[PDB]
Amino acid sequence: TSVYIEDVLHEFSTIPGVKEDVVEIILNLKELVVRFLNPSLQTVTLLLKAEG
Amino acid sequence: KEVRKVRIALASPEKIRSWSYGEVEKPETINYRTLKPERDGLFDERIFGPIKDYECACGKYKRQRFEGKVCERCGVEVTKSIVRRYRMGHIELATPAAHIWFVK
Amino acid sequence: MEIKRFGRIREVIPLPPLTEIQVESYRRALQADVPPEKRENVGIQAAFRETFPIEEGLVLDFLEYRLGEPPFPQDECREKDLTYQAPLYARLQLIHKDTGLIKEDEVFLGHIPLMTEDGSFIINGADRVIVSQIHRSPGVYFTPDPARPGRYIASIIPLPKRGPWIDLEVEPNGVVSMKVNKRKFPLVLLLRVLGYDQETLARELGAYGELVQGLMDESVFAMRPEEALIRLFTLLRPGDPPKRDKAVAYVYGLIADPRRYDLGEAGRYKAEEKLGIRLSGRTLARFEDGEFKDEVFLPTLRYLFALTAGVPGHEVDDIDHLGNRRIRTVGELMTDQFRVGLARLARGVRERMLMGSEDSLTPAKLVNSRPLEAAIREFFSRSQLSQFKDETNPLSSLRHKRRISALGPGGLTRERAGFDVRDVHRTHYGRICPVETPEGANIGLITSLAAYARVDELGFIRTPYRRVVGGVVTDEVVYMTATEEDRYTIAQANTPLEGNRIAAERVVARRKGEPVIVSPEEVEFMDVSPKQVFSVNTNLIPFLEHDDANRALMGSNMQTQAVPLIRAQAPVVMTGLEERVVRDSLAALYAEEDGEVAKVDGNRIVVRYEDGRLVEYPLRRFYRSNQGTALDQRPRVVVGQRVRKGDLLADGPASENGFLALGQNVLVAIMPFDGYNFEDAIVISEELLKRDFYTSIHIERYEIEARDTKLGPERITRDIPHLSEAALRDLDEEGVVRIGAEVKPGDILVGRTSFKGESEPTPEERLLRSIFGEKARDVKDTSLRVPPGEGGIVVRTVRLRRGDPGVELKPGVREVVRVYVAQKRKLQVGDKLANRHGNKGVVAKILPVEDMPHLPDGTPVDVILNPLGVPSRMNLGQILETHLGLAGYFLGQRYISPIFDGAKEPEIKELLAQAFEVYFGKRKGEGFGVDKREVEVLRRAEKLGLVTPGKTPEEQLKELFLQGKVVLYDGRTGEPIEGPIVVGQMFIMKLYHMVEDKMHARSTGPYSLITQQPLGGKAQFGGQRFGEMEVWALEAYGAAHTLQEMLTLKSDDIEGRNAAYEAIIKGEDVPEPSVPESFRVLVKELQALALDVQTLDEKDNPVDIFEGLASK
Amino acid sequence: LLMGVTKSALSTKSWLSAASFQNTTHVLTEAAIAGKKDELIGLKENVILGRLIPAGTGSDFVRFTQVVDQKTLKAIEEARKEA
Amino acid sequence: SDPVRQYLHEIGQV
Amino acid sequence: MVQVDGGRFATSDLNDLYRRLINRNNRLKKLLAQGAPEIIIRNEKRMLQEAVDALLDNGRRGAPVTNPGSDRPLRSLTDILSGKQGRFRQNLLGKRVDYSGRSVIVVGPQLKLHQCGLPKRMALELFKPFLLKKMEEKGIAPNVKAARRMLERQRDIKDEVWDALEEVIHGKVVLLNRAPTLHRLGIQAFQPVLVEGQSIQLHPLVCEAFNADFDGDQMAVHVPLSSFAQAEARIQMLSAHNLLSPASGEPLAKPSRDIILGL
Amino acid sequence: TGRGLSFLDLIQEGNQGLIRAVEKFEYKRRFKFSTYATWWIRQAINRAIADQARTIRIPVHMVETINKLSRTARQLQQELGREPTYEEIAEAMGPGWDAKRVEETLKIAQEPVSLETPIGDEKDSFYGDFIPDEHLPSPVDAATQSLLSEELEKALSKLSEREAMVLKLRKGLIDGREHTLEEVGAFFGVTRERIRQIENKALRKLKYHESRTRKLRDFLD
Amino acid sequence: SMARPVSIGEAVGIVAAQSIGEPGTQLTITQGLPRVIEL
Amino acid sequence: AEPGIDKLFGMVDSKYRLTVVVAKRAQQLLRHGFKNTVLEPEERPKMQTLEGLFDDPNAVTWAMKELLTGRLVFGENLVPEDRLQKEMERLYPV
DNA sequence: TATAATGGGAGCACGGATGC
DNA sequence: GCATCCGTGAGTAGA
Ligand SMILES: [Mg+2]
Ligand SMILES: [Mg+2]
Ligand SMILES: [Mg+2]
Ligand SMILES: [Zn+2]
Repeated sequence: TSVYIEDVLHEFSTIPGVKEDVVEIILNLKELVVRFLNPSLQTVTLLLKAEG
Repeated sequence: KEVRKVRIALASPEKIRSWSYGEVEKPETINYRTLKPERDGLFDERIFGPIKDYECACGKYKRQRFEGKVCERCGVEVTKSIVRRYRMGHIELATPAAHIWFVK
Repeated sequence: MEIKRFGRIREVIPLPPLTEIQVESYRRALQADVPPEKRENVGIQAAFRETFPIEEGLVLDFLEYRLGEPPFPQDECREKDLTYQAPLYARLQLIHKDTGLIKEDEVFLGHIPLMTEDGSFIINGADRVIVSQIHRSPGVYFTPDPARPGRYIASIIPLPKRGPWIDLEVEPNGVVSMKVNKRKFPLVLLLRVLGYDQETLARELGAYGELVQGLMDESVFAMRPEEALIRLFTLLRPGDPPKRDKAVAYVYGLIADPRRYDLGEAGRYKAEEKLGIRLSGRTLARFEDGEFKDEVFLPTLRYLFALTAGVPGHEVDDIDHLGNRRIRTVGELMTDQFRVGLARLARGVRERMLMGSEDSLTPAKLVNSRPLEAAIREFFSRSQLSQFKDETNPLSSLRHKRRISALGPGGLTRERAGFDVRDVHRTHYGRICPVETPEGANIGLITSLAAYARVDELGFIRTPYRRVVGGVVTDEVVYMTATEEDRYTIAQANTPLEGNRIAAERVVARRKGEPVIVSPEEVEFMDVSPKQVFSVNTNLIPFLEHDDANRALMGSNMQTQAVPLIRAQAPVVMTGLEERVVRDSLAALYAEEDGEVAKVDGNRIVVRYEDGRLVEYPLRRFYRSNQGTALDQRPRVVVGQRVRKGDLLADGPASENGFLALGQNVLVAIMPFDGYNFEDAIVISEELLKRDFYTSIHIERYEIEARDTKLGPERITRDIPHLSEAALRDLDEEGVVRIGAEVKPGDILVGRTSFKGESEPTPEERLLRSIFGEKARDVKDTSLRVPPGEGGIVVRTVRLRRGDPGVELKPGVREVVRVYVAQKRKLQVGDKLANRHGNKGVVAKILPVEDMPHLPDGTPVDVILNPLGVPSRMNLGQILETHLGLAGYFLGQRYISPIFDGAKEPEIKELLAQAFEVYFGKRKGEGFGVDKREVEVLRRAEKLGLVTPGKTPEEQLKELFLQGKVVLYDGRTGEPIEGPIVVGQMFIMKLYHMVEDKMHARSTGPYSLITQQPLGGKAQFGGQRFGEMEVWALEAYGAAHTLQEMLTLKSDDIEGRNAAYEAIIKGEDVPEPSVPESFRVLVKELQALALDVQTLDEKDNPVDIFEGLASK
Repeated sequence: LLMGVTKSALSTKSWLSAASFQNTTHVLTEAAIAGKKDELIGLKENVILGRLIPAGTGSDFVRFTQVVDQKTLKAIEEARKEA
Repeated sequence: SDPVRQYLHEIGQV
Repeated sequence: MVQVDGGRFATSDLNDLYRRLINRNNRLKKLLAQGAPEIIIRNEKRMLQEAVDALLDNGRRGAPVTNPGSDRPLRSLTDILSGKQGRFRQNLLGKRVDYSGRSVIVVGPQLKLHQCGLPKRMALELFKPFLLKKMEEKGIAPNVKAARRMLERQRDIKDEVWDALEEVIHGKVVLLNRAPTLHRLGIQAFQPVLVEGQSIQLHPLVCEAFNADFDGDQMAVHVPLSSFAQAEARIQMLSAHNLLSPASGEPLAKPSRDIILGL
Repeated sequence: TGRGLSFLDLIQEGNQGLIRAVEKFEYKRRFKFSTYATWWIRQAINRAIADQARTIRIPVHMVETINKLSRTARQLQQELGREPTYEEIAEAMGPGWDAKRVEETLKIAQEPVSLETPIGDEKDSFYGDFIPDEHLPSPVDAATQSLLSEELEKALSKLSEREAMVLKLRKGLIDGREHTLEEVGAFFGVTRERIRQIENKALRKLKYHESRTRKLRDFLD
Repeated sequence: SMARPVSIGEAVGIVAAQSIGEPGTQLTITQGLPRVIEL
Repeated sequence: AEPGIDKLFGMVDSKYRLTVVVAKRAQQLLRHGFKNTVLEPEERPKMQTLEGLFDDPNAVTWAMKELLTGRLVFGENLVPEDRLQKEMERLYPV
């Protein structure tokens, strides 16, 4: 339901060193299938830190 | 009174002068700095009326308490600005000139 | 995915460079690449050679010219609103005849607009295209006199504004009359001025019986050329004193002066070809050794008499022949305006030469460049042929540059254009596209250049053909003008060939456009391809041969309205012309040489070529075009990729892997759906929104100025009187909205304050001020806000300030702020969709996925089209596209089906069979037999005669699948649609017309100055125009009060509208209307005309509608 | 006398209508000379003046119609009855 | 018809 | 003579013509006063005549007067009165009106013959004053002005104003019109039904009468204000009240396309 | 020709010059008349052009200044190979000229544009049609001021007639002008201190009523 | 339109002109629209 | 279609007369705050709110519905205008 | 305020009332 | 009767 990227202000953007535009990155993040094991859990924030 | 009729007819020079609130003697519009109408020009407030509601040119009478009163200093009647839509001027020709509609 | 291509036609030559009609023209005009001494006399060179030398210092002469480098690059020019241009210097030398003094100098003539790489211009930061103009070619023509059968009018036509049309006629009284500037005079007179004598005319024109007798006038031959010259001058110039040198000057200027009268090079050539003579100059005659000498006139009169007589070999001219109509490209138009401005500069030069110090003068003192700059600027700015460029997608621009207008300066004015000029001529074949033209008032006037077509040096359009010698087709390609094409028998490109030899004893050909059946021995030439008959847009329509002309026109046109989509794909069925369209559009980024990819980024792609040099390609990202469609290039390669010359690096907008992508490939069903598709409307699935199909990025520009005023300066500031932090939240320290902030209607893009006008507070304001004990501020809120129904995310802000480096605004302007607001538009109800076949419509419903008609395997269709659109429109191409699309859906492949050499029904049946095996056999393997519903549908189809009775259910489902029909289940009921329904992949585009940019409403708002009637347009928050015909509607309904409202309260009655609004907000009934202000304006404007208009009561007593304000 | 629609419309007695059709100068000059009075009989004239057209609900046959309930009707009836 | 021409002619008579 | 947005001046051509006239007149008076010869005075008088002519009817006799650096003829009084752009046809026999809007038409079947789909935002702007009064009657706003300011920004709008807007338009009708209006059925009355989205929903049966289809046609909406105007629109102009063509007499609203197909 | 005046106009003004010359000529100097007349003709024509050319009249000296600025900027653009900035023109104009002065001089030399200049390439549209009227009050404005007067009267009715009349005379709601304390004091027959105190208590009661009902707040903008 | 006697006050003129004019774009010696205008 | 519009057209010799009658009656209703209505409480036009049924705000609907009953009298020269106005102001103050 | 100067410059259609 | 001279040639939107 939401995406934050460091040093990225809005959806139409390009991160240096990255091939995909933020729109395409989000388009990929729409296809992420996330399973919750705990029935009481309404929300989760996943963190991704990568480089090189 | 109700308007039941509309009449159209030629205008005598006297009729034209009776419509006129003043003669335009100068081919000038507005001052190049003050941006206010020039005296005896096409935009003169003396003739056609004031720019601002119930206020004269120099600002002596600024309120509705004076209505119909013509300023002595600037010669501008203190009244509604809307009269600038309604007030005819005139130009007195040195020689007669044919109205093209009735010639051509 | 694998791409299968059909057709047996092998194109010998590729499509020529598509924008070459622009590029090569302007190049040829500028000659900036040529060293000054090697320059030809064509182009602005011609202008300098025509204007100079300037005589009567005594003489100023032209040496050479040069073009410098652009002071600013293209992108910077778009940023700062500057014209992309190069400085033009001209080397001149002043020479005094007596003195011998020679003063040489290089003078600055101003700047000239440079054409960009793609064939466009940048004028004040706005991209513009100069549209080519078709007109009647210069030359000598002979046309039938409409009044007198058996008699003919000879016409001598020069270039536009190059001097007078001259008409030669044989009068009812027998004499030959010449018409110049609407003056009829005997031609014999001019002939005598030319130096002709009765002897010469008797021997030359005598062969034609009794015509020459009308040319014989004794009084004319009784006087020397001088007396006839003075007589002619008195005839052409009444009231002007008949001085000799004045007569010589006027007549020379009228005919022999190359600086005034000029035929075309085309005109010269055409007149030479027609009259069978040779012209020394481009004029009608010359001044040589003191006298006038004939060039044109005599052979012209000779041909006129020969035609009038019936002498064989003389014929009338078709003025619509494309040999008689030529194209003026951008170079020629610019050159013309250049010639004009240069001549004005010359008049200024002479006027300067009479004045001033006679001894001390330099070319810098004599030359004022202002008129030249003015002519160029005016041509590139306010001209008709200069059009705001259409960049909506790449194809838009490409087609725009290829337009041909019969309109414009020196062109046909509208409504004066009859069926003749708007028609498709037989000579348009291979030259101008018979398909693509605007519908409505512009039909036939605006056209498009054909694909293979070329415009030669003379301005005529040529089409390629192949040489056929003795039933063998060579690869030799000859480009022909229409007149040359008329000479030969030209076979069609689909003509059967075994190797290079014609394989049929009957071939279909053309002789002067006429279709004829001939033997291979009679075949001189052959078509290159069917592609050459149609435009670039029309060439993008698959199965075009199955579509009626008009819908084809619509599709062809609408393809330029296609909006670039973020997920956009190329069509499942293409014509093969896609890649070329992308490449010539310069939208996509291509590899310059063979090499390896060093770096890949969203911003930039770095490539190391064979040379070893490192080339960095910066990528254009989220750039706003003229129409507000997003322009961005996405990298199509990865780091370390090995690329060859011309390989794709980055994909432009509306491009998928270098193929033109104007839309999405969707799965459609053709069937009525609950009246939601009624009358061309379309029903789409929410799934399209879910996967972001038909979603487009749009950037809008907002601008505001802070200027110096007499009441004190306007300034951009975060301090806005009487506003909360809620309102100022997204504003930065300086008052400009921060990057990334979402904006909505009413929000402040740029805060600005303006010193209030002179304020005399009304007693109410005074008392209120006293009550609240607060001082009324000096400034008021002028801030730029988001207009109704707009907004989005703020992606950019530009701020320019007076007193800052590299920055100078227009006088009085302190600072300029531009905000860019971008939005991502999902497909919504009211948005316009269309295919390439002309089917178009707005989305009237978006269904949840569960309601959509679905396949047995559970796959719902994307789009439901109404079959009721097909039969009356007669475009069947969409049907075939749907079939082949089905096959390509289940086989997971794409096709190329060229126009007129296509995929054919049997082949499509083969592919459909192969597909059916996948669509069915998979199911049968999974452990599922035939459904009951399928049996029911199969029963219905048996009764329909669609399937053969007695075959197994599977075989019948195949029989239906080969017809491109499938069993379809209703999403709501679960029951099947009683009949089998056509389902398949179709290419559908989302057009530029979106309900978001359209929907508008107004209660009250701004009014016009004089009439006090509401403004027009959405931009001004204006009211809808209620026209004369609407008033007729209300009258015919007999609704008096509604009409009276429209006429008074709702528009120009000031008292009435104020009273109305106040009555409504108070919950009262609207008052009785009064006299509308526009009527008062009429009365006063009539009084200005010295006509007294009086409104009277029934007693004929005057009534004042001005209420005593106008009476003393 | 027979004359086509254009000349018939130009020949009409209302000068506002004729002037608002076409040949505005001609119409206005002849009308001005003759000192012509427009009686506002037709639709166009009244449309220009922003008045209520003499057709439909603006008809002299209708617009003067009154509506009264029985209570108020009796109430006025007795006032008429007592005088 | 053309005022300039007419005035030039009137001038020419002197 | 008015100062526009950027601070520059825009003016009518009549001022230029009047300037010409005044100048030539004054020069004539001074020429006479100084006792100029006859040729000069004659010329001046001629020019004065042509000036008056250009003022009253320009282009009528001779070359039409133009501005410096322009080929555009100045616009005179005669040009103001007559023509398609003239006062009568442009500003008198037709006018641009308040309380009106326009949008893209889209079909819907659900509508009864007397109804049409009206977008919420359009309805808000069209009926705005009524919405203010109603917002005052209810507790949504203290007064009129507060209500208007509340409607000014899109994020200041709550659902109460929408329900109130429903209470406003109840029983009321709007006029829908599609250009060109070829006959009196080119304008028809409908009871609006407020719908999400920006498109105007049109009933299939009136399409034929309007000559409207769904390939991107747009319609204009108008709001009759007075109780009289509303009575007229509801009795006389209501879509369901005109079923037959005033021309032929045959039913104008009848099954077509998909309807005929199904039946 | 082309200076903003018609050929014939220039001819007539030149004729005025010619008349001045005929009156001022002295044949004693042996010169041809053409020589002396030419000066007065040129002078008359130039005076004419400077006076009558512009719709908004610029005094002849100022015109000359503007023209000098033109020729200066033109010389600079001819030498530099580009249009000059304000600063460069300021330099080339000598002492007493800065960028601001040049900018204001160019601003004051701006000629007005025609309301009838066609927008779009067609016979359809006029520029003046797109320009709003900022003078006449919008219906919303009229409504606002009306509601303001009505609300102010509603607020002044909660006072006694005397103090409300004092406030109306002091703020000028009655005759249109604001009376001094001595005039209102002489009208009600009290000391100026007394009438000022009545004004104060009236204003105070109004401020209390306003704090309570919060009715007049919205009109404060 | 109502299949009954016309109501007094109906403007039948505009109705007539519209009735004649509306089909005009559908109209295709002289035939069609030109002939109509001829009459 | 407006309810009973056929019957409403049956009542008048000209449809425009019906229009005038309805419009005027609705003006009366608005002016007098509906207090002059000829409708019984069960005959009152209702509007469905978020809360519940409230009186119909539309005076035209009211006027037509009233006209359907026959309790209204329409015609020309029934009573002097000022007399009608004043009697209505007496019976139902505004 | 004075050598003498003296005549411009540019640039489709059909129907209908009139005019020679 | 045949030479001129003249007025007019859908609508909304947009720009
Ligand atoms: Mg249709
Ligand atoms: Mg349509
Ligand atoms: Mg300086
Ligand atoms: Zn004063």
